[PDB]
Amino acid sequence: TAEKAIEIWKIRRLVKQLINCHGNGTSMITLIIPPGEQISRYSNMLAEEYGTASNIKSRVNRLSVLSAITSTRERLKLYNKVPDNGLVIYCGEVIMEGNKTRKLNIDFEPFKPINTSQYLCDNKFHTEALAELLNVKYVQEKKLIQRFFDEISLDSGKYCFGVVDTMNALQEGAVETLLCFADLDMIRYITYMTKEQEEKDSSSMLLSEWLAEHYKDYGANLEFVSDRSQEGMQFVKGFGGIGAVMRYQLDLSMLDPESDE
Amino acid sequence: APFIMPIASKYKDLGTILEGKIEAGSIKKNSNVLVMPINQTLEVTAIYDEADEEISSSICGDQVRLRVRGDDSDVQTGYVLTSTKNPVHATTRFIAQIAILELPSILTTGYSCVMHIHTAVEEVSFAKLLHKLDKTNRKSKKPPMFATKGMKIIAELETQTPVCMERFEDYQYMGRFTLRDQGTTVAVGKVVKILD
Repeated sequence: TAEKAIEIWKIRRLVKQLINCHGNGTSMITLIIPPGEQISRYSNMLAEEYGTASNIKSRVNRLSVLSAITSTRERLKLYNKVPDNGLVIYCGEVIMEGNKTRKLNIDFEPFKPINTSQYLCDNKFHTEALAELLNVKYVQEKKLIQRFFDEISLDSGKYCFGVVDTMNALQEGAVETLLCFADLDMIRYITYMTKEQEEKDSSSMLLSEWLAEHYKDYGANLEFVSDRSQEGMQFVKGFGGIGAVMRYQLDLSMLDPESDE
Repeated sequence: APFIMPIASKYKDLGTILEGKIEAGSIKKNSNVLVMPINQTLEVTAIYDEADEEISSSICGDQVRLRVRGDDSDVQTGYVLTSTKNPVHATTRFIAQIAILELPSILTTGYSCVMHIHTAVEEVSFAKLLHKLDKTNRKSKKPPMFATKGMKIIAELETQTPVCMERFEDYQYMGRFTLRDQGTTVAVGKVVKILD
């Protein structure tokens, strides 16, 4: 539940971007290999699909499927055993802004995709499979945000609430629990910003993602919350979607008014 | 004095029947009413009082059933029949005094819930808390970080879709509303300014 849900978080981010992107002409390889299997079986299966795929008559499409099956196969070959229970591969080139595509090939070991074997070559990625790696979840979420609200109903002075403030509190000394909004719209170039970048004339990660990888080096304790609950929506639209319950009052310095200059 | 009748019920039956209680103004047989907020125009071709008898016209305070003519596929219970000269106001943003009642934790900007203004019922969320109030209803000059049980406060509220309403100062009924975290009634309040 602890650092487990933190992973489910990332899976949810992935599935979200896969079904988001679309390619033309059935050329998107999705491949899921359950544990206990041998790689060689699927390897020289794609090999067959390669022969089969060679009857298409759609030069532009055929050629596409060929290079996708190939791109998968010799990626799959890189593994020597279906790693401790699970292997997932999404592959193919997907349309992009500016009209220039970008061949995409993800492969990763999940957390026991029990019995779920699957090959598919559609014009989109099939994430239904992944769905198994995903209100007990909401009650904890609501319970957590309320724990945070108490620090406001009590004025205690343990909490923040704010990007520049929560980051500083984390940066400085300690925060007990970091509350972050799943779909937080924040990029970490250190100066933080949202999608207010088309106007400004300002390594380059998503704050959301950077926290998921470094929070450990700070004491917390990180929880991703969704704006499903009433609490969530509050926590998001009312408190920037990012905050923390500290232990112990700080003075939030660096920096702005007080000034004075 | 504009006509105002919040549609409480709507049903078909060889003709549409909108029924409500006239809250202001009057309506005559063969007149044109406006359905707010959708700005649909309808013709009124009959008025029937509680005795099920037709009448030539109803003043306000009357409980009537109206038989209307015209496209109404969009007319829903909660909308308001009004005159095409001074149609009742409708908006998605408004400011309002709010007495917080049973509200089991806190209340801050992101707070969303169900608002029942008149015949209507609608999803509402707080936009901003503007002031707090004490005993002699005073205007705290710092906006409240949050709100709590039994606390007077004045905030800004947003709705997904337009709802007809009026300043409590102008039409008490069109201005009162209660709020429900629809477990229970968390607050009551009155509209103090329609934001366009």
